[PDB]
Amino acid sequence: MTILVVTGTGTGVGKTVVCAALASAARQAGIDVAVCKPVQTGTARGDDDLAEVGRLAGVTQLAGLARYPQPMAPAAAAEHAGMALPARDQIVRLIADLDRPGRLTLVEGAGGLLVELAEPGVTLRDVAVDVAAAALVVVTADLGTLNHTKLTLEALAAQQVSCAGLVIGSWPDPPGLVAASNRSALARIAMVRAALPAGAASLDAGDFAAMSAAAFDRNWVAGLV
Amino acid sequence: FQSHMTILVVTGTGTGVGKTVVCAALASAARQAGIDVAVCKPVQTGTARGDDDLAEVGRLAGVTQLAGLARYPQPMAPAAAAEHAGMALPARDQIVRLIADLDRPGRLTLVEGAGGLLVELAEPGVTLRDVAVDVAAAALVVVTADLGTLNHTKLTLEALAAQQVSCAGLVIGSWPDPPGLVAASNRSALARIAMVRAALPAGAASLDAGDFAAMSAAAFDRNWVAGLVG
Repeated sequence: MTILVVTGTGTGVGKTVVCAALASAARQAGIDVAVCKPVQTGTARGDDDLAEVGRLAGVTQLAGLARYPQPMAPAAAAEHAGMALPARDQIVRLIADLDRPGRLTLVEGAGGLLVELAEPGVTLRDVAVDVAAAALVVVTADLGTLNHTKLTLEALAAQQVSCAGLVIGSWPDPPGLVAASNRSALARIAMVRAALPAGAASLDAGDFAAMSAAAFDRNWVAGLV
Repeated sequence: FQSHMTILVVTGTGTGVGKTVVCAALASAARQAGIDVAVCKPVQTGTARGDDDLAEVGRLAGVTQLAGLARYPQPMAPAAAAEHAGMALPARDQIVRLIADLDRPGRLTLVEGAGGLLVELAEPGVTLRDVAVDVAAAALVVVTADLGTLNHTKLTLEALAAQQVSCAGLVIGSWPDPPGLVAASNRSALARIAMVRAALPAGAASLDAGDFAAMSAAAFDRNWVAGLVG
């Protein structure tokens, strides 16, 4: 199976744009791509990560199971809604069914590696275990990232889910002393697959695809599948 | 009677969750309960930008027993700040010695970290978690009520448990008035994974010596504070 979960060390690290960027680089390397966002939150304020991926990367196989108005973690959103999260089997089977030869399937999380994604108490980490996915970790270059990154890497190793690398979701211009130091330090604890230029989220599709093709190592991307 | 001190390491789930004001608030509450409090800060970065958590704690809580060790000018991770200055990180032993020298019967010693549990504090790869194991400390974790808090807190709690460092509980470092939906929901969720010791009023850091003292006494359960040292 060729499945990556995509998970972020915090809110607003640029998780969705990383999914779009990897999706774009993979499509340009001639690889078929599906993206799954089992649970979407914050729809009241207009959130729809699957649409963002479609627009930015041209991905057409875009799968989801539930959408909640509240900008809360899934469990909290569902609780406020009075409506349970999806079942564990729903998520795992959805993903397993997307999986095809020559196809890269990306699973975008909601709320972090360790929060409940499905009933009862099932996390993105658990889903990763069930479908033998490695995890691509989206990080900032800001103060605090080394701690969050190490914490996440420990949590992944705790259940023997492979780390497929880090992506810095937003690389500042100009970087600065902290970002520059963090990027070297991040590279000492794991492979940095890409650092997406700040503001990439605003690009048109064509500019986005050019950025994405440049951001990732093409041998790495092709090797995934 | 406890013939040695109680040690708590005070760690945050991320940057700027209010660890220092929490140390001061606990210190102030414990002092008002008749407990002698020391506060220790093994590694202080950002000194060239005026950062001094020990000085801040003394200001806020009137704590006199303030123990420092390494100070680095640049406001970055210890390892980077030390390298920038052509300085070394301290050794594990130096940190453990700084703490152990504070031992008095029935003292409460608060060991304030530098920027998250797994931040490297000593070479090679020695963290606040390691120090906590060395001195048999429990860990008090400082959290936000903001979106992202549940993952951060769970990551921190898991890492504590991995090396058998007990969680002394959670402190919400800044609690808004009034709480929005998200903050209120997050507080309920946080209380389900661990004991929430306090939620300090937003703006606590700017309170008077007198007002901060009153805030601190009201913020913690007096039974919990009183039980910390036997």
